[PDB]
Amino acid sequence: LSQEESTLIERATATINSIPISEDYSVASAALSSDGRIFTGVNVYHFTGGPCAELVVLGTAAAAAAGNLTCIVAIGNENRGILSPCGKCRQVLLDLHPGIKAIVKDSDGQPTAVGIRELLPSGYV
Amino acid sequence: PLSQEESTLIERATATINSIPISEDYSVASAALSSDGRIFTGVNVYHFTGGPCAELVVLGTAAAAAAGNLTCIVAIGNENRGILSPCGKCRQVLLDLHPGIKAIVKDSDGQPTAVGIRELLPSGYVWE
Amino acid sequence: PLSQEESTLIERATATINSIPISEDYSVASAALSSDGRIFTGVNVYHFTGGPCAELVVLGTAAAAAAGNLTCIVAIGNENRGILSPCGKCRQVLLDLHPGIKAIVKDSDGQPTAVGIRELLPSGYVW
Amino acid sequence: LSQEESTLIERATATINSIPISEDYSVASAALSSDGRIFTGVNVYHFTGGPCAELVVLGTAAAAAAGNLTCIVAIGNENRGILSPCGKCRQVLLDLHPGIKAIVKDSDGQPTAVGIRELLPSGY
Ligand SMILES: C[As](C)(=O)[O-]
Ligand SMILES: C[As](C)(=O)[O-]
Ligand SMILES: C[As](C)(=O)[O-]
Ligand SMILES: C[As](C)(=O)[O-]
Ligand SMILES: [Cl-]
Ligand SMILES: [Zn+2]
Ligand SMILES: [Zn+2]
Ligand SMILES: [Zn+2]
Ligand SMILES: [Zn+2]
Repeated sequence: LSQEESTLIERATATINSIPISEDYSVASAALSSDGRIFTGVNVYHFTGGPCAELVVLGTAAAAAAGNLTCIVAIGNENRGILSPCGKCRQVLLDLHPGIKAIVKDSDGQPTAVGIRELLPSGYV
Repeated sequence: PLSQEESTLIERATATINSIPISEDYSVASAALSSDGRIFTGVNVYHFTGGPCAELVVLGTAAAAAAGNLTCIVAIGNENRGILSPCGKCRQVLLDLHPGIKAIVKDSDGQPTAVGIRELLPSGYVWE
Repeated sequence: PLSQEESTLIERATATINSIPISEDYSVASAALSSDGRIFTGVNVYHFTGGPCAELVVLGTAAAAAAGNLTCIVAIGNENRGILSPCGKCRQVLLDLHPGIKAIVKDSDGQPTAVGIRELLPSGYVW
Repeated sequence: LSQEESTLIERATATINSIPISEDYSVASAALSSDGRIFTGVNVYHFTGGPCAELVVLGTAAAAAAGNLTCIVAIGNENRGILSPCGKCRQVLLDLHPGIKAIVKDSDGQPTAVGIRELLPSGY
């Protein structure tokens, strides 16, 4: 991982570890913008489709007029570490920030940043 | 009429949606008040898979800050649409996660008014 | 009191959920009535990404049958939970796609009653 | 594809072509259960997360106590043909029917059945 990738992991980790343990708010995300800012958020769990942390990040970035996001990561509570984006988040990320990379674990459990398109092969169009 | 703090929510959400490019994806801003005095903002993320409304982005932003219970929320539309009542999905999430919250809606006169979330979902479904 | 058709909806949704294995993923059934008199049923698909409630599965089932306008809907929970009021998300989709629809809910005395969808979303969201 | 798989495409195509053209009801899906039954459905578009056709199929199959679904396909209206499942559907399919395959188009535009895990690499 690059310096900025490690930094996103640290920011997301600090975010989730800094709030009370909760079944409603259990994952944090951090993303980097092309204009030199970092946005965080936590999920809102709900059966009607409450947003993942990544989507909260996207809305937070949009509220700040941070156009292009270039890298994103999700970190689970209780020291779970890096979580790969769920399929819903992958679709929203592909559609709204097609240039973005997401930090996921490789087969060795080692963090790596992968282009969003690679996380949705034979993508829906 | 509205309390001072309630008016501040309308101001803040109006500033937010007037501070971002006009967009079909990012078209509504929201602001909520915590019992701790802080205000949290958010903009929606439109998507057919169920991208969050602005209110849900606010909820996640407040949660990220370990906010004290939220007491009031408002949504403000782009293109100068003004106050928008929360959609049914947002109403359900607010009822379930912040049952004490009020939402700012327009009365009969088009005048801002704070209403308990329960009033916005009569015979409310209870997520157990 | 409910019409014959409305009672039939309750019976059909109840039969549907009672007929399947108890499950955390599939835990509510719904039945709706179309203006032409047909009945469509469905069960929910629970998922954190926003899997559909039974009502929405019923909407897609009716749509697959070119059912047109739906006039009444009800949801019934598993394990003899009985009538459940539609959640806020279902209310919004129902109002938007079938504005003429009523939902069966329990009134303040616990008695089934058919209510216009608009009444279930006061000061509703309009674009 | 196998003949059972080809039938899914036929059934989903018939379903979407049988209904009035609509912006709300625009995709049909068909799935095969382990015992050979076929279940169909159409989407319900809504900004709050109305279900894709696949999820309607999942609830339809569940209503019939179908158990495991082994194959699924989505067909777009207006002769759009096979549509790869979106990321949301991929996630639900993975979680509720991990043994399932989805029919997608290959490089030559020809139908191919792919395991759901391959459609969500490094899957959550
Ligand atoms: C890694 As996730 C559950 O926030 O899509
Ligand atoms: C007023 As709304 C579309 O953010 O629920
Ligand atoms: C009564 As319901 C959880 O199907 O909206
Ligand atoms: C191919 As789709 C829009 O039903 O996931
Ligand atoms: Cl959703
Ligand atoms: Zn996600
Ligand atoms: Zn909403
Ligand atoms: Zn519902
Ligand atoms: Zn889909």
